[PDB]
Amino acid sequence: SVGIVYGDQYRQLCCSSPKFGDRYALVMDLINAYKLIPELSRVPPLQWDSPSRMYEAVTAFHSTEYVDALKKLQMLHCEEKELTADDELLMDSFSLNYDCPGFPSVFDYSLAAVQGSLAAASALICRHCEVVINWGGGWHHAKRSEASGFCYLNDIVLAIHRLVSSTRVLYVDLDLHHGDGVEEAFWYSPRVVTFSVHHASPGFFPGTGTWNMKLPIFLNGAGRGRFSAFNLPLEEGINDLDWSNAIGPILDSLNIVIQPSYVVVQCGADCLATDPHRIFRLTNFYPLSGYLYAIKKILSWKVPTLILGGGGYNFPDTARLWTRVTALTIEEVKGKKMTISPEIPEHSYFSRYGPDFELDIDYFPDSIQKHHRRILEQLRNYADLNKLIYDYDQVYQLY
Ligand SMILES: O=C(NO)c1ccc(Cl)c(NC(=O)c2cccc3ccsc23)c1
Ligand SMILES: [K+]
Ligand SMILES: [K+]
Ligand SMILES: [Zn+2]
Repeated sequence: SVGIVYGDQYRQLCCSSPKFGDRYALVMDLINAYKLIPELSRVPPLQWDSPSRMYEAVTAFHSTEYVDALKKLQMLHCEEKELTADDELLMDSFSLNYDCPGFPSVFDYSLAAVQGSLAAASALICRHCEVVINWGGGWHHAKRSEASGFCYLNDIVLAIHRLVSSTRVLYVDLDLHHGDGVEEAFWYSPRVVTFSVHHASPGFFPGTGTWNMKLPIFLNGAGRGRFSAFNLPLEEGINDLDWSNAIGPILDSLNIVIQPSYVVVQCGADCLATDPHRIFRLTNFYPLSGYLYAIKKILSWKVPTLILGGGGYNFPDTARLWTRVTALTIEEVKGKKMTISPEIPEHSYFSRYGPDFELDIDYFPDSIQKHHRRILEQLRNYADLNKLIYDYDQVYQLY
């Protein structure tokens, strides 16, 4: 089946942050408004038998001191008094500040995404689901002891750790931003191949995933993980077709050579032409959306796959995209036509889809060849180092 992570408390917690507001509610309520819920298997978020068991799960990646600090941040933001200077310094030492502020539910909110994506991994492992979706997860910037980019706990790393320890995993990051936290976690691990496509330019967050600044070279992993971290930085303005042609052959070659046991896809929606970032020009169009082209290709591999959320700051349009991603997954996996009306159905958040109330977003539409050459050589090097065999010319022909 196709699983999807939701529940009543989970929804309250995913909607409890200042930055992402009620986005999760719009997403799940649009999927429900389109009558997709009866097609899907609800995956309940994971819950633990003790604080010690929760800490054991979370500190598989994060340091205990960082988890302790994130929990203290929540407790302090649940009292009226201001923080002491010592507590400000403590939070500064974990970057729990500026773009990663505290709020009264910051730990419960961050932990919830971990609970969802770990439960999603488990459903794939025990083969209850062939694909699982978690639109409350995808927080790819969080590091072992550092919050970053409004990501406080890295649910993706923790899910991938569960999958690999249950084996090779292919991680695909479609967000506008470089998936640096996941890349870094698995920098020395050849069994987790990471691939991020993103915008990169001077001063643009987080700054990695591109030529490294001697002449600038492309770092790609280290130790036994050399060649195992892949990146495709793109300049602004790219449309559906060109983004699709940019990553299509890379994805297909990665599946052919890696032969992964699991695929984890981060599907951050901030590449949409209508996102307030206004960098890329992707759509949710479905006759083609770069997102739907990528997800359809990945699902055609028939590999157990985790689909996560991530960025996306135009909430109605992020719901518009992820609702189509969800319908496509049902169609590809179950083999069962999904007929979505081009008009937003009436439901609690119908008014947020003004003024036209259509499912299509309100948008009217050499450097990549060099990257493909570089990426082909890296995949060959990765295959060489890891004693994987594959038709070189059949792979080279994909590009
Ligand atoms: O998604 C991220 N990583 O995958 C990510 C990480 C850090 C930041 Cl700073 C942003 N974006 C904004 O904070 C933002 C920028 C431009 C306009 C607007 C409107 C609402 S938020 C926003 C994104
Ligand atoms: K990305
Ligand atoms: K890696
Ligand atoms: Zn992003």
